[PDB]
Amino acid sequence: HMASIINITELNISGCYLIESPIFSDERGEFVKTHHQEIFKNFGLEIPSAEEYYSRSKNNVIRGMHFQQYPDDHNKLVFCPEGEVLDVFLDIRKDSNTYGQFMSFILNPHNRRSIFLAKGIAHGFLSMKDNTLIVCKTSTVHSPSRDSGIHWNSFGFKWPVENPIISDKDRNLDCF
Amino acid sequence: ASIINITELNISGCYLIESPIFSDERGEFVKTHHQEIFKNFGLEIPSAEEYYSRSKNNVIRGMHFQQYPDDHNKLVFCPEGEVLDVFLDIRKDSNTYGQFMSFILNPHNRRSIFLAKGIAHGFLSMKDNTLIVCKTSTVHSPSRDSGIHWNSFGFKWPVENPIISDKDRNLDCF
Ligand SMILES: Nc1ccnc(=O)[nH]1
Repeated sequence: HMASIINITELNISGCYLIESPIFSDERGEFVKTHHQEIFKNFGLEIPSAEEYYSRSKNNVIRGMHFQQYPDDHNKLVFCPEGEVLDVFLDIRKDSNTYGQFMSFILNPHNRRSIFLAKGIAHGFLSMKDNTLIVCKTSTVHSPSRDSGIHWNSFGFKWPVENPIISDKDRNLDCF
Repeated sequence: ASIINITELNISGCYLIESPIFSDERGEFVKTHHQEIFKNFGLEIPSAEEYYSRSKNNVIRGMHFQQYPDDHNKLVFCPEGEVLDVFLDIRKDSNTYGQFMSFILNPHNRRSIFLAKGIAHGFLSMKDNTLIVCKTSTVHSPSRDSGIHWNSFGFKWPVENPIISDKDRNLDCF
């Protein structure tokens, strides 16, 4: 595998992917390639392009676990170009072979990882540093009527933190 | 104030995008794109390629564009650090051919720049660890990848001894 291009690994949870971005470095700093449509298309993927936002999280924030319900369900693509997260996702697709399973990955500017998540995946993260940036794209726009979630502490994960900072909204999500 | 504002700029087909910010005890989130709001102005998010650069203080990168038929729209924001983003209209049938504009982008102003095909784009980094996230509507095409020399179009860069690649140092003058 050539370290000059974007490399994509489909994960045990089908429809989710680790994306490993290359880097070019010189006296000016760095350039990192995060998406290329031809590369993505081999995996049957298109970049989510309905909405984008970025979050800036204090240390020990947990945000999640979030997803949008059919028929406004969407693919989601995240990377962390500053700070660090432990990114966590749970397969909540009832008819999935990995239903109720989860995976997690540390994302940061050092490893240059992105995660692509299919529809029906619940997504969250733990900010492990102040000023942690997560840039996030979704394949359908935010749907207040279908926006949903599962409680961060309700699906078997062992979060390496004490007294995480968590929204009231996130605190009142239903248990998986 | 609470939603994405898009304003057309003097150089036509180019737009200033001003993102809203929402805050709580956890931090902030900033909406950079929504397809419907973009569509309200005739735009679509460039989505063939994305990359981000991280630049030391006093770096200049540019001026870059891709040539027809692989010319592309370009969208940039700065979520960390600061840049003076600069662009040149190089479209010969344009009423603003040869004119340029410049805009400070940073995470406080939350400004993004959308650029039309046929615009040469570059920036000057004003802070270490400056992040630019860039999207293009066609993928990189090395055969059509081209440029105009940063010091060749009238601009007074507010920097002494900028740090510039060999490539960029030897682009054709405008
Ligand atoms: N994919 C790329 C985009 C822009 N510049 C590059 O060198 N490569």
